[PDB]
Amino acid sequence: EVEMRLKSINAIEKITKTMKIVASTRLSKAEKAKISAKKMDEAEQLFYKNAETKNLDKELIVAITSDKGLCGSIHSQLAKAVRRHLNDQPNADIVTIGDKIKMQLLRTHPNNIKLSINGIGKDAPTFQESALIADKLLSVMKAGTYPKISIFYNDPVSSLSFEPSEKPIFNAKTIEQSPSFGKFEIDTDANVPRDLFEYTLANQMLTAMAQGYAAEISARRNAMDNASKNAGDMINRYSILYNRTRQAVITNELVDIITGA
Amino acid sequence: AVVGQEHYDVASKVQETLQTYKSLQDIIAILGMDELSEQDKLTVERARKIQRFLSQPFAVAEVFTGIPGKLVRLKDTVASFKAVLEGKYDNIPEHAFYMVGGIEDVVAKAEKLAAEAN
Amino acid sequence: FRDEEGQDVLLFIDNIFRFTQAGSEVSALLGRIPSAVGYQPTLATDMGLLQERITTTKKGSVTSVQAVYVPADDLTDPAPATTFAHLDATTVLSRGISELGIYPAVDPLDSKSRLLDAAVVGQEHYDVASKVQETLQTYKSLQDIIAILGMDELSEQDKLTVERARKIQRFLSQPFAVAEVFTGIPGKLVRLKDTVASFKAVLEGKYDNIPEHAFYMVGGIEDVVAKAEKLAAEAN
Amino acid sequence: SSGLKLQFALPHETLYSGSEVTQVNLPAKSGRIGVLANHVPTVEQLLPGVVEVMEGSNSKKFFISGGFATVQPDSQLCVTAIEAFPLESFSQENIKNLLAEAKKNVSSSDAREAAEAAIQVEVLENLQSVLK
Amino acid sequence: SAWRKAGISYAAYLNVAAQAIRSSLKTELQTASVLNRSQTDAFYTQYKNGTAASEPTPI
Amino acid sequence: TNVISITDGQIFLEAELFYKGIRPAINVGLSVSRVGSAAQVKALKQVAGSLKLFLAQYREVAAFAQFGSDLDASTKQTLVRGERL
Repeated sequence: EVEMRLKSINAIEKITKTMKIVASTRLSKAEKAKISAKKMDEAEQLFYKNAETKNLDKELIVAITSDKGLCGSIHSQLAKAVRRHLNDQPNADIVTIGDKIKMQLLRTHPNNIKLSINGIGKDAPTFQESALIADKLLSVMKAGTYPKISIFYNDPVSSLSFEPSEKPIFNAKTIEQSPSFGKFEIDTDANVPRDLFEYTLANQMLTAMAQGYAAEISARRNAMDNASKNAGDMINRYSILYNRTRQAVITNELVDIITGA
Repeated sequence: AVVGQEHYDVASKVQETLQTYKSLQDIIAILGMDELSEQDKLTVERARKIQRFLSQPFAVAEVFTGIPGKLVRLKDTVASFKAVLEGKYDNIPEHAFYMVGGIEDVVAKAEKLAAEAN
Repeated sequence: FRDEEGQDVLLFIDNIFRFTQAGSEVSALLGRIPSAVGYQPTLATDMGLLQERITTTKKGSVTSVQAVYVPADDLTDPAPATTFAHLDATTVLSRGISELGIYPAVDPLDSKSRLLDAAVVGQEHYDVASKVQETLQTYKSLQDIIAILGMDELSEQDKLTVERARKIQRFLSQPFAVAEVFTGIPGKLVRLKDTVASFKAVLEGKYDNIPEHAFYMVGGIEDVVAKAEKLAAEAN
Repeated sequence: SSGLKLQFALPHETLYSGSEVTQVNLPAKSGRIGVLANHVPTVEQLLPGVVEVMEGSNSKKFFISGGFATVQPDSQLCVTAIEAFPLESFSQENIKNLLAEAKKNVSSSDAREAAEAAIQVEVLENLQSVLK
Repeated sequence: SAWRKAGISYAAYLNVAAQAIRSSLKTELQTASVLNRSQTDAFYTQYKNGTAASEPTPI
Repeated sequence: TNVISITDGQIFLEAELFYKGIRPAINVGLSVSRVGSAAQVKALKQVAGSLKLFLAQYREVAAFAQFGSDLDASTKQTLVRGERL
């Protein structure tokens, strides 16, 4: 078990520890970015609850995830959430961002999905890529046609527990008219309905993807901590076994010396 | 100079794939199969397919395995394993290589499982 | 030499592991039914008879520098542990350090000394040794994250510590007057006070701008700046 | 409420969040809007330009690269932003002029790229005017 | 100006504005975040019912 | 243990590297040559010093090669050099 012990101690324990450490270093930067974007997200949500723009009564599904390869349970949780949403309505053009979520959508509803984007979860989120993705989504898929747009992205409460929080997207139809659109002065010639629709489609999706990256790397830290605990207890029990076996060598040499000599 | 250069290369490559599988056994076990590089995952899948392909029904063990004990010629095995190593059968499920002989048996089993599963 | 001459002498055991192996061996030739440790029943008796005889008597002092060979870190066997019980200061020579370039190979963090305290070696000496050991411990503690992540993201204070630790680690390698047949570099017989002063000066940051290669395979800080000039001339 | 609680936020480094402010002159979609206290609620896009924020400090030029003139009835104006503008460090002419000339030279691409090139030229002219 | 009609979209307007702000600045202002903003590699692909990947064109 | 303690050098042929196709699979991590560069061609010694340094670096970074994550550029270069060697 010498090779097994070696591959347990220096090939799945210490490097997993340092990879959890680099995950935490990424977690700090992504938390800074997440709070920075959550500033304008909180502003937008408080404005929207101040001016109710709920949409009444052709659906869009946006699968937003990083490039991490199923770090424990975050990707399975997102897959089950999108599966439940598809069970609610399987008639939406699903757009997938990432790789693991992309293949999950492929294996669940290959017909519904019509757009996939790769090379996104390389590092911490950037605004330019998110805005370009939003432009492409609103151009080729025409998100304005769908009254409701769903964005999937996990939310960690403090460190560990995650939920598939979804934020509604308001289209120009529900901006040009709303129960409380008269509170805020608007310019008809400025085409502010469509402008605000595109602005929320950009900001909500960008911060959703930033929060999804933060939750993905938090779940990565949790999964690598679980793997570290598994390595630790496996190493403890196998080191007890190693001591037992190496002492059994002493018992064997004792017995053959007192029998032969 | 004994079995031929192609046979030697095929044997070395299959040994490489199976050794990668054995080395990454623990990585798949508790670290996570999905938490792996694309090339390593592909090599692991190829090694698993090869290990399933190594199974061969025996005529003397027909009552044991439940499959007729067909035989495979050395050239057929070399060609089939060379084709498998090239990735021409990656989409085929691993269970198709279970308890089969040549690559013809592999494709027949794949077709039959696709028909029965739909 | 110790008793009649009344002078301090230097006992050098070539390999204590080979001594206990030969004791168990001669036990194997004779009856000597192994009971004490498993391979030699007498091992305790003659082992204590040997080690106990090196003693700082009233006539003189005998320093016993024994070399312990561990085969693939066979610490489970009682033989290396028995030698671990006798000694007071260790000078382990782990191969990995020599593979990096520091051929002396002595591990700064694993080579402990019983008399390494401010009361015996000195307040300045102990402080310098402890600070150097802490810097190198931080070096190998952050080496894993540097390898898996990089250098830029590391904090500036930790960056300074790791740079100083690299410089100190290069400084650890010293020319041996007995190694000229393999290296060709003349040996450097440094002094303990000179060593402490040079290490304190290097750790203080006065020589942080000097490249790490200057401290490599040299003696004093004057040799450090000499090699710095030599490598500057060689590079350009 | 007395004054305004400006919430100046950026995806990389937020500037203000519920901070006291006197004038938040910002470049509206049509022009620029002056906000003093308890301004009328409104929602409207902002073109790039200087977001003049008068507070207890000295003059503070804050060129914006995109945002909304979203004002609450409770005077809690929230000017979203993307890129910050240092008071003196950002002001440079050589690199800006060289980039503007290069983009004008490479502005003869297809119509889809031509619209982007024209908008980039106009925002570069806006930057040049902001430089002062 | 004509982003809604002649241009790509409003999101393209923010994209070009942010790119101009980040690129047309001082040398010392091109920090790591500016480098990430400049570097874009969103290779979007148009799938279909049969998962027919059209092309991973750059963003 | 006896033969290792007797002979000056111990060339380590372990089956794990052979199964990896190193062939003859000399475990440079465990292989030891006490004579070393003393009995070696001077050009061979010159190349072999750097070769041993690079293999030592690769061995102490080889774990990340198995991991294959987002590694540092210098570490990636060292891993590539080690695997190529």
